[PDB]
Amino acid sequence: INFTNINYYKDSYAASASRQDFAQDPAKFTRPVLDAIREAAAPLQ
Amino acid sequence: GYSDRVAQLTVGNSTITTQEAANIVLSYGEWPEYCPSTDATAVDKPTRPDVSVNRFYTLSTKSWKTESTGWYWKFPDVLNDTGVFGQNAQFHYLYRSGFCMHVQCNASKFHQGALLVAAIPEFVIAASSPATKPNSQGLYPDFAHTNPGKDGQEFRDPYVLDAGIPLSQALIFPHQWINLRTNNCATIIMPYINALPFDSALNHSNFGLVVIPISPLKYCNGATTEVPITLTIAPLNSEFSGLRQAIKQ
Amino acid sequence: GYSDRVAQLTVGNSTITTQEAANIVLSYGEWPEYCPSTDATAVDKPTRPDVSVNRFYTLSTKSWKTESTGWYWKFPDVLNDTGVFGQNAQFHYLYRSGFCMHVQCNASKFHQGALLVAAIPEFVIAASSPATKPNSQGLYPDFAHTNPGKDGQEFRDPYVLDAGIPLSQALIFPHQWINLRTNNCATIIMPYINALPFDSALNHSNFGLVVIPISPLKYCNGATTEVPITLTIAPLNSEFSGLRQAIKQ
Amino acid sequence: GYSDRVAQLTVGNSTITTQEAANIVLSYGEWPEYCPSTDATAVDKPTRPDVSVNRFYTLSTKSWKTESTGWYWKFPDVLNDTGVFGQNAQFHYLYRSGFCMHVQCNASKFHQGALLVAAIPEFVIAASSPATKPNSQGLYPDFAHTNPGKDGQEFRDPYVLDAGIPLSQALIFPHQWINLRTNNCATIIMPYINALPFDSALNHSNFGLVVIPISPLKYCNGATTEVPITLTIAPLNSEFSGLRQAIKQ
Amino acid sequence: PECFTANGADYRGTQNWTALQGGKPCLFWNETFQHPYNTLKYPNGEGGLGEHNYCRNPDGDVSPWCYVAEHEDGVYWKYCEIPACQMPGNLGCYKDHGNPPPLTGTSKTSNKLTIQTCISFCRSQRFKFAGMESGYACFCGNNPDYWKYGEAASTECNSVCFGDHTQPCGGDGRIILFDTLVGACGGNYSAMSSVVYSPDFPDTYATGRVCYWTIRVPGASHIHFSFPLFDIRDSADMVELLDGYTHRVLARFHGRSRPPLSFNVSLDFVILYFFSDRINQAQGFAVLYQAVK
Amino acid sequence: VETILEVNNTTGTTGVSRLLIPVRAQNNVDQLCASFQVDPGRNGPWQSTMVGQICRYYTQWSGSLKVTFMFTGSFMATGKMLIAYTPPGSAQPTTREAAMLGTHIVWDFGLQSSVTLVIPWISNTHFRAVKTGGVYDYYATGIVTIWYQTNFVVPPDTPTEANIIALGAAQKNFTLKLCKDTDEIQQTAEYQ
Amino acid sequence: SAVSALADTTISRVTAANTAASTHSLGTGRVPALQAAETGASSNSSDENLIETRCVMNRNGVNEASVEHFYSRAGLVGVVEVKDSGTSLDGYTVWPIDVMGFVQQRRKLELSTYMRFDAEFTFVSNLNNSTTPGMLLQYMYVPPGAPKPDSRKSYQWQTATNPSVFAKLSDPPPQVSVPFMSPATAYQWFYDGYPTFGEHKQATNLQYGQCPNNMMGHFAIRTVSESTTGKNIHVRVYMRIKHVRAWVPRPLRSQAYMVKNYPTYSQTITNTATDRASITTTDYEGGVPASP
Ligand SMILES: CCCCCCCCCCCCCCCCCC(=O)O
Ligand SMILES: CCCCCCCCCCCCCC(=O)O
Ligand SMILES: *[C@@H]1O[C@H](CO)[C@@H](O)[C@H](O)[C@H]1NC(C)=O
Ligand SMILES: *[C@@H]1O[C@H](CO)[C@@H](O)[C@H](O)[C@H]1NC(C)=O
Repeated sequence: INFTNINYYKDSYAASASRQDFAQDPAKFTRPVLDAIREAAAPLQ
Repeated sequence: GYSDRVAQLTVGNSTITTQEAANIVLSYGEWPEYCPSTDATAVDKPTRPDVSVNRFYTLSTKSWKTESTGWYWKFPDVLNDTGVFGQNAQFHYLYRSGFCMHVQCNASKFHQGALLVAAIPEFVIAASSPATKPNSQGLYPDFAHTNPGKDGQEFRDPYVLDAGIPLSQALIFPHQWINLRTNNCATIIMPYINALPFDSALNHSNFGLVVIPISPLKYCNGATTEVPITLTIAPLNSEFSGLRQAIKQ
Repeated sequence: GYSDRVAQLTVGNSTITTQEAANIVLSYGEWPEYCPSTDATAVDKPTRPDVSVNRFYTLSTKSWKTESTGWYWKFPDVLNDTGVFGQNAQFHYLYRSGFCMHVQCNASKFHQGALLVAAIPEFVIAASSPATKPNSQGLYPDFAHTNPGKDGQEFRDPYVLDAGIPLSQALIFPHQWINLRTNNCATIIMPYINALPFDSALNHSNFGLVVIPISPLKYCNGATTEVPITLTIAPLNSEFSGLRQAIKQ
Repeated sequence: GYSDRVAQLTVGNSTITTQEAANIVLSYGEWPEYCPSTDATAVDKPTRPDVSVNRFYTLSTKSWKTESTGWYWKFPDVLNDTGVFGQNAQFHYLYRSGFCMHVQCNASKFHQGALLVAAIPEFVIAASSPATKPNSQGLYPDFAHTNPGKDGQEFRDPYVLDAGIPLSQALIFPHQWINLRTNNCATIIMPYINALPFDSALNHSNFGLVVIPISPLKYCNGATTEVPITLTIAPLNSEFSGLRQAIKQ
Repeated sequence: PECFTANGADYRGTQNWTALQGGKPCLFWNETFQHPYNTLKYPNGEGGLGEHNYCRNPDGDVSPWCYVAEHEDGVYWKYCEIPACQMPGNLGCYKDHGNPPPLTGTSKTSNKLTIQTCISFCRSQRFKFAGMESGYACFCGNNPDYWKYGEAASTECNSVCFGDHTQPCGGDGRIILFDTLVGACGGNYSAMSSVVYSPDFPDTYATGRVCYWTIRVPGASHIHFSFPLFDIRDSADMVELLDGYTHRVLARFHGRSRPPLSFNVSLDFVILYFFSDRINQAQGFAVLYQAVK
Repeated sequence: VETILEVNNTTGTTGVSRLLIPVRAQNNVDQLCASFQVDPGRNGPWQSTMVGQICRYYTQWSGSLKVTFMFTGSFMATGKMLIAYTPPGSAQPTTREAAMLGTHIVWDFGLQSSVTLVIPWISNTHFRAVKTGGVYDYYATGIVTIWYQTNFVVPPDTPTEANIIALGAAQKNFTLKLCKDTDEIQQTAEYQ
Repeated sequence: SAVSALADTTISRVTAANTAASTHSLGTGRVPALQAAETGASSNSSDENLIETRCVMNRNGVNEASVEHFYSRAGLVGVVEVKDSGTSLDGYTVWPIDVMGFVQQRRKLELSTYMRFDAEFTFVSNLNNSTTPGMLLQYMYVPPGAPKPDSRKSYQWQTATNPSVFAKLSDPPPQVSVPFMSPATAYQWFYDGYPTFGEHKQATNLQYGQCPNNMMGHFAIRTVSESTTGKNIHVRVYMRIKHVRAWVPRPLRSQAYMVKNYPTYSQTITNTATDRASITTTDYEGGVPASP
């Protein structure tokens, strides 16, 4: 029985940390290329 | 499922042909876009001089030598006095634009070397100074180093990017290598990155454009000594608001 | 409808990458298989230590010279003292396995030469002797020539394969050329060939692995003189039966 | 609804026959199992050399005397230099296995005595020292006592198991008595117990194997004085991962 | 210099105090029968022990200690901060606070680290200083400012070396720094006074050492050769004081040839020779020369 | 994200030269090009990597690593390298014959200039402590050694010494745990 | 009702990537090992395609490496001494709000270029001897433009509009929630530009990198006193960054900082990696080899 993530103030920024939206999108840093290269393929053919 | 080595980049009346290209880095997977109505704050209608400013401007050619440290440009500053882009950048207070940075360095199959072409957002240039009082001039970089113009600026300490950050982690930025055995060009398409929808093209430089030789240019006697490095950049989706008298700096 | 020049051979924790490969010779069109119940005779349950023994063992590097005659290995003998394969080959009386022989010889586009990489089943090594009595030592090869170990043995008369058979017809065996202008590797996948389902890895050598320069290595002054030839082999479908005390020879 | 006195233990090519057996202790009611996918952490494919390593290794024979204190072995350490298990334990960084410990001590119906055969998980061996500084050598057991090898180690203080814990409560561990009037063997099947799915067979000893005479061996003049105690153990579900150069200790 | 060993197991120096200022007195050895080390279990000498409260190291610990009155929470002994017990090559115990390190150079973590394995590691790279830390870390450097974080008590560097638990190898944030000349297999000594040690001195000299130390004080008249430590108990392993220009033997020392208190020589150029057999290696020697102009 | 490993972290080597693994034409065979430990948080080549710096903000790490080696020689420079990952328990292999017994890749220089050597998650524990040294060598990851499988062969009038750039990163199964404070920059006074 | 929301409030475990079982591959054209790092893309090579892997149902929690968990930790952002003894009988101090004065918080923030976040500011105030006598303090936030106090009695402490916290030293640390206060969409730890137009030809060039979008005013602290108290109070400000949005990750700082508002490293550049003896020397002794 969990009783947390409760805001006691009318201002939304007084709430606790937003710790329920873990999203991992590494492609914008790891594969930031136009031509999607398959793993099994030689990249520069 | 592979990247074709041939590529043609047609923007405006400019066209760039490359036959040894690695790929095209789309910075952070985001194409340059015009400022949406939701993200805009300025009320004036922006000018979008599509083909007069969005085009490839070949700006600088730097001779790669064996002991060369590297060069860096600041994207708005490197075009602020060139073409119709510069005029719009001077006549308008506000500006936003992506770019298609295309670095060119061709060498024979008997040359070797590797450049690191990276586009660094908010490339704050550091000064290398001894322990001194905040009064000291050496603690802060002069304007020639913060805004090198179109000529660029030779790196003093490319190992720390002249920013106190290790060059080895500069690959966290949108980057591409020019490995002379592999490719002769590096293309980076960078969208407008800023905490603001528009910003002054004169005061604020959104991105740094570093070209650092990681593997030094080595060749044998008889090979062509002069191995140039050319920077051709093209604004993409350039907007300008706040028309007034043209301001240089 | 063609053979791709790039190839990756992943067996166990070993992986072999080649970018200039002719093809992969599947000896006699038969992949290595485990001994079926119909062809087996030994009743003990065989051990199949899949990934610990079936893996690429880089065993020998021979310097190809202009006057080099060639080298030959005996497949079980070349691995009998190496890795977990050697231990299983010593602890077990019976053994059967195919192999993936991968010979590597890279040279510049200014070098020339052609190796004949052939896998000869039951490569009985001959001795070259004058007309002598059967008492004579020269009539029969010493053990260093019959089982050269991992170092291999330099051919004395590659023209007759040190077997009395013409080298020109050695192409009847599963073979591949390393033509330096064409490829830098030769891969031969050989199934277990024997009149017996299993056999002693120590006494019997199932295959010979010949690497003979047919076209001699010629280059000009300034090219890299040392042009090595590396033998990487990988057992395939290795079984071992008859566990006992480890026997070396 | 009873335990039959006759038992045959067939593992690999080894078979153990006993005609006076109490029962077979299945340690904690858990048979040895291979590491499930849910509990595994290492990504390499483990080697499961079923019949070559999972087999009874008769390792040591200790002469039970009237004044004998007892003996202890460490299960991985006692097999780390024996058979194909030892080779896999040396060539592989990771190892997990249960075992079937079978202690054998037969004596005439005119002999008497009782052994306590217990398998102690994480049998940390203590040192018996006077009150001394932490610099003192006597405070910590030497390696011969922590890893006795295949020969085992004679207990110094079997009353406290050489661990500071009372021998009387050693029955909390999977145990069996060899009461000479009742049985001549003690079989304990121990699953792999560790806070880790795999572990180094060389560094970590998962279990101790104690054989302590609780009731001393007494007999009359004319009876066979030499009453041996033989330790035959068999790995069960042995896995090995992390292949590398063979490491002894 | 009162101690010439790494652990202080040579100290007979009349200090009955854990620290020269702000410490605890030492219990007499002829009165500490409640403890392992006393004059009853060690009748004749046997570690500098006797009828005194002086700090000693009979157990081969990392530093000279002494029994203190057990009152606090059972603490019945304490290391003695003897400032004169520093090895002649031991530059001191210094603090290590962070990433600008005391010795800027190469590092090495060894689970077999000793004082010499660290010195030998640094000497092989032409480093002047060797710094052991935390018992397993070895740091090298030519930094003349290894004291950039301040000195520390010698007792703060009393962590056992992972390869030899009788030697100090620093501690958490504490680095013990040695001059890499210690235990060298030879070397040139052009100085007024220096304590030349046996090869691999804090450890036992290796089997087969043939070492030559050049001691030439350019302008001295006599060289006072003293041996504060000669644990060279063997036969083949000998220490010879070869001459200079002539390279003639002047004094040969071995097991049953223990040296006098001062084998003075009139030559301003001496060659300290060392030999080591293939077996029977001992703790070594520690010579000390003093040039008189 | 792959970032440059500082494999040439040797005395005398300064600046960007510390990021290059020198490769040259060898006069002998089966020689060692370079070696480095694959402990991400250990003082060494992995400090220059983003993974090796974010690891230091955490106490325990887990998952496979990845070192992409890029050959930066001439197009005419050919060579084959054996890059071997030696799992824990073994020191750095003294011969290529000893190194090829571990996880290795035979890299052939060619049109594709880069090879990836995955350091597989070969560990007894689910996590390895980022701290190394002392008893924490229990969490040693291993050693990656680069060997000359064949020579570095070049035609005439071609550079005989090239550079390999190592690019270390983390695989998709990488995981960090127990956020802590890094020990990379120290401060003795408030920055004014 | 809304009891379903309170039920799903505990942090759920997101696990790492499972490893699939892989077999041997002997063929051509399939080269998952060969990459092209020039493309600027990290290698897409998987463990399954380079070695024979097993099936590892990975249950390691990746949830702690989130930007929220990495940043939602109160670190020291300011030490404000309320000097009221000796030569400085002020009893008040106006502190420029800057989070870049201390290395641990500064280096974590500079991992990102832009950060938009709310903060939980905590004030841990005490005397020099660590004691906390009941002494009324006033922590007034003075936003940019609000008049800064010039004494302990000045009118600005009336805080009719300024946020102010009155708390004794004996009270638990005052803790308040600060919103994202910035004219920009996000804070900017790196501003490659100048705040004003002009020539920027000064010998010092102090204005480079100074973005006023980050300058969020001052924290004015005073002892609520009528005269000198003779006691200096040390107020340690701790900022916990919550509701974090980070953009444009950057290399973590490698050189030691020298100043607060400028990247400025010494001429003695420290290598990112510690030096070793040789490129072929690793200090891992391992075990005794079975057969050398
Ligand atoms: C009653 C007391 C309330 C405290 C008010 C605190 C307000 C803090 C402002 C928010 C902090 C984040 C922005 C800091 C940016 C400055 C750093 C810089 O770029 O130099
Ligand atoms: C004061 C009452 C608050 C009730 C909050 C809801 C708690 C629901 C209990 C079940 C916990 C959620 C996870 C589960 O389904 O097991
Ligand atoms: C130490 O010994 C000396 C010997 O002369 C003595 O004078 C002194 O009182 C002793 N100090 C203590 C604390 O025992
Ligand atoms: C120990 O020796 C000292 C010095 O002679 C003496 O004063 C003391 O009484 C002795 N103590 C005992 C217990 O013998």
